[PDB]
Amino acid sequence: SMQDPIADMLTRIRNGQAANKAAVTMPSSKLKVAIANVLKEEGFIEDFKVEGDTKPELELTLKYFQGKAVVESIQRVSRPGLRIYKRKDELPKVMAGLGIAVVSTSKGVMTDRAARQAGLGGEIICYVA
Amino acid sequence: ESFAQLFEESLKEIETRPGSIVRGVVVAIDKDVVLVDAGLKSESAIPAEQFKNAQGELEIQVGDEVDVALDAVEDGFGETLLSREKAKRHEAWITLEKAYEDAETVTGVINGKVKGGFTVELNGIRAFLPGSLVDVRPVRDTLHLEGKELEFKVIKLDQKRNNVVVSRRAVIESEDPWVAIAKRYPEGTKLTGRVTNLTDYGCFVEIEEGVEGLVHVSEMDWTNKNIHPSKVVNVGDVVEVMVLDIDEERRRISLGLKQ
Amino acid sequence: ELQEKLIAVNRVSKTVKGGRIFSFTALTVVGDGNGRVGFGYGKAREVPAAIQKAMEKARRNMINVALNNGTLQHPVKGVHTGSRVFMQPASEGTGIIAGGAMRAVLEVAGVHNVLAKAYGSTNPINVVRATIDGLENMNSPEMVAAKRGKSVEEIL
Amino acid sequence: TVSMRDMLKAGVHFGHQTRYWNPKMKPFIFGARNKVHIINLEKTVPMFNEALAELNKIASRKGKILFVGTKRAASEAVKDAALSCDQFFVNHRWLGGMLTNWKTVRQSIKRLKDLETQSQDGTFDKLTKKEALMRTRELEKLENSLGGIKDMGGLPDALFVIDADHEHIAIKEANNLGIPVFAIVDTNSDPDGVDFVIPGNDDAIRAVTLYLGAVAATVREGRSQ
Amino acid sequence: PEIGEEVIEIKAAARDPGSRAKIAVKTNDKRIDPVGACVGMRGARVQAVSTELGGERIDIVLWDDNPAQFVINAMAPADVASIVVDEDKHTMDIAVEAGNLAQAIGRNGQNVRLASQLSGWELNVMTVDDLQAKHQAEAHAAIDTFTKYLDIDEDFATVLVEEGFSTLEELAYVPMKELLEIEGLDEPTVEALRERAKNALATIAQAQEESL
RNA sequence: GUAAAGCGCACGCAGGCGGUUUGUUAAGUCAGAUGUGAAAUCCCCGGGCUCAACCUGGGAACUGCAUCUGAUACUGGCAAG
RNA sequence: CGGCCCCCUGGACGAAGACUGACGCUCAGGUGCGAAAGCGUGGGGAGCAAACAGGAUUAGAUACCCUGGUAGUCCACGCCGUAAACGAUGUCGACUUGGAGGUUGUGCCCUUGAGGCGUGGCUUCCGGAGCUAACGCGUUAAGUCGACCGCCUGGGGAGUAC
Repeated sequence: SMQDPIADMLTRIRNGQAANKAAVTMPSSKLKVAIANVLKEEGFIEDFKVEGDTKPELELTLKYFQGKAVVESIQRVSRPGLRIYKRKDELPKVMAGLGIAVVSTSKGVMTDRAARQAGLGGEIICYVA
Repeated sequence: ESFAQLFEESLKEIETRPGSIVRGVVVAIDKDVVLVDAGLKSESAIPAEQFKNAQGELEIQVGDEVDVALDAVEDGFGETLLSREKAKRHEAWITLEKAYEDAETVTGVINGKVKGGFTVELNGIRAFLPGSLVDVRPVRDTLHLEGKELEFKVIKLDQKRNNVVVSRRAVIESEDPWVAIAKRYPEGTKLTGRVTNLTDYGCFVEIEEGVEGLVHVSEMDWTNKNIHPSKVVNVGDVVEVMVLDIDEERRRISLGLKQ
Repeated sequence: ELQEKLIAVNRVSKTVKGGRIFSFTALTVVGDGNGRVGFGYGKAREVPAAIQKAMEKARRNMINVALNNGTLQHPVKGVHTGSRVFMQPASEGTGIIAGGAMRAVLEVAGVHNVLAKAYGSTNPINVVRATIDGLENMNSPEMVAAKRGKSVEEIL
Repeated sequence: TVSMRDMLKAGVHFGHQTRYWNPKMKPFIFGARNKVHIINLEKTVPMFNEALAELNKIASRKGKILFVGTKRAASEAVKDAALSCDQFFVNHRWLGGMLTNWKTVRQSIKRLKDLETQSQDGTFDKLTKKEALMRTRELEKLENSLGGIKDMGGLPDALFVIDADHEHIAIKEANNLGIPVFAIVDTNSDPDGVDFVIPGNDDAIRAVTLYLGAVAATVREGRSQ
Repeated sequence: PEIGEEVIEIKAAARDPGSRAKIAVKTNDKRIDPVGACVGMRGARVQAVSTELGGERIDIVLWDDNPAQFVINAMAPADVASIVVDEDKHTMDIAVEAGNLAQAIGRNGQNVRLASQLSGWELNVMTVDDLQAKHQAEAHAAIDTFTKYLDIDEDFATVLVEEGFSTLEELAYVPMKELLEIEGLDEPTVEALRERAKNALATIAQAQEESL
């Protein structure tokens, strides 16, 4: 059964990048939306677009720089089987700071740097590079 | 723009599948291959033997136009099925024209009954007939000057199997294959059938309304085993064959050619 | 200007009607002390000829690597067939902490400071290939900025 | 430079069947007509123009062009095109490693040249018959193989090709060496190795001729420049 | 032997046998390195030519692309920074610093001729400051010529020539939309002022008629 | 899959995991504080034995536990969809 | 699991709608089904055939071959609980280029004809990216991921002893 929506998102994105798909669509969720927004802010994607009322569909638009994809790597870290929660000091650095780590915090979902700046940790969703 | 889309549907509108629209201009001749271009993906490897008329020499130079045939695409590279078959549609139209006035008038010269019925030839092709049609009455053209010139007056046609019998004389006078498969049966009714593919044990001449014949390898000639059918007859040619044997059950009519 | 290191040389056999024909394989690697690196794997009946071939092959099909000053830009993994390799940027003075063929390629590359372990197979040929792969895929800050449509200070 | 109507007339828009296509060509395909792929001329034209411009630029800097077609239908035409702009060509079977293994083939060229000289300039006749027949045969072989590229000297600076799938060896060689590739690529073909792809009917003769003629004209222009 | 087997593109050889022999060479980008092959192991082959016909200062330059890169390469072995251009006789105006000019110029009658044939034409070794000195000696002159072009009032002409790049000498063939951004552009009049300059050119041709 | 290693196949309790929206809670989670976490040991900056080991001042650390005050994105609970 | 018929009976798929409203996935123990051989009791017994007997072959022939031939194979009700019980590939879900078929639905289309254009289910082969020690797998993954379980830790001794 479908158990982890976010991870499914990330896999879809990965597969689109692999296959040189322009855009990747999937059912929408708020957490998914926020993640997409974070990615866009962090520039791994061009734009995201949710559409629909009863069952809305998130549609991300993937990014390709000099042929190859932008999202070099994208992994979940927290997962239903095994959750990961980090305190602000302990927060990670993806690719020695070049990549990002999406982290959900009390004040919303943000990149690891942003969280560090804020002064708070939380659940580590995914690494992106 | 939609320029191109409109053109695509235009060019759809100005071509059809069969060999109907005389469009291919002969753009290279060499012996033994003619080639055309009828607005298809590729040029046709035409034989010279589709295009010599009734005495054995060529008739069309560069720029000349005959339609070919279609509905089969790319055996690996190329485009067509041959154009004389197109001529068969014109012959069918001429034969149908009879219906209008109940009399199609051509020359028809029938010397001898291949399969009971005299063979009647229209300009290039020669078709085979059922017995009665050669003569309106018991006149029997065997006493007429050999290969005589009258006309063809249609007595009988099979309407799915191209067997057409016509009346040479007497100007004044004017599932489906397998249930009743007893027409060409009795022992030895000879037929005019185009061969389709030679499978190195066979030739597969099969013309008479969705049947299959095999003149396989043993007769074919008067040598038995060293023969290799491709050397000895043809590809795609109408020949002498007769039944010799019918299964109506396991649909194996085993024709012959040594006759 | 280019420096060249023959990593390994190995005798390989071919059985024939008479007996065993022996030959020699030479695995070399060359580099200019900067980003640029290239390995070559030559073969000949005699050793010196085989190493000569290895040098020739290495000299062509070289590959560039984006070095932050003496070390790498971030931890990087690279694999090839059995040899799976981890290598990690390190502070000036630490030197090349790496084993075997891997070491050699790093030195010619002109990296001076790395912490580096070869997991899995340590078959010199495969492991050097894996190293090269890890070095190639490694991208720089400017490169990622360009990829992502940002400035370097935005990425830090 | 080359108009769309002319290309349509030639039969560029036609492309291979629908069981023989390549999904990397899906962008370049427009539709499928009578179970035959149609190439999108709208997308073909601009890129063809581009490719022409690049070829011209190459010519301007005194670049060496190699014209490859071994389809044996358009071998004559590719040779003619090469000669019109006095460039080089391979109209018969491409020798495996002609470019990568140039140095060996360079000897081959030299032997051919020597044989030609013997034939023509020496005027020495008086050769043992069988030996003379053998030398003649060798000459014919080498002319067939390396006739166009004999005056080439070194390695071309660009590579025009009539079919990618058919000449993939040449393409691969060009990629290994890094020579720019200008390929006519039908729907069945693989355009990944190609730098300046050209979606067009490699098979049809008139289309091939058209492709060649425009290429030759732009080479001549660049030379004039 | 690479050069012999068409691997080292060698165009011209602007060298002065008996003194210095600097020459640039190009190559098909394929990990060849032209100068490197010409030099060898610690100038192995370089020493051969060095003591070949006689003690010569042979030099090799890594040809980049076109003639623009040939200019700097012709100034080697030294330190070029910039250069000017023109039409038929572009006259590569070498732009270096006094400190580096000592080696760049080397000898009054030696590197000034050896590097002159390098591009095939001729070079004019100058100084960084010299460039600027001559650079300004050009801005004032499309203005420094008694202003024989458009002409209207002078108080507006000063404010117009302040923002005006390369004065107005034949500037109508340039962008005729960036001067409208200037504070003060109602009906096409400045676009007309440039037309006046064009008329001034015709007037100059009429002056040629007055003299021819 | 072939190197050791997918139960012969199913159903299914306990257990593990759980679509989507809103509200609420605040258990998990995070932040801050307080209490404690003996001294010695380890580490940092110092000092004293001629140096060192050794001795030694101050810090940091002791990743934890308990409480109180917040945060509520996520996980959980409860209520409605 | 294979001749037809009838009776009782489980599942699958498609077509539209209508409803319920997360009721789901996986599963240690547990429970059930589980080829062939084998066991028990009672029936049956044509053919075949472990065992057995004779004839050959052979150095020997407790085999292969030949002639016979009993358990068994067949039925009923119990037990046994294992097989290279194999796709040597756990189950469920999602995503990622293609081609050629088979089978079984179903929508439209002049079925003008065996057809034309789609859209579902199951299924055979080839092959791309990717993966793989390679062989190969390749939208039915051995690719990219998530949930749960089972299992492995050098060869023998041993899947044996207690």
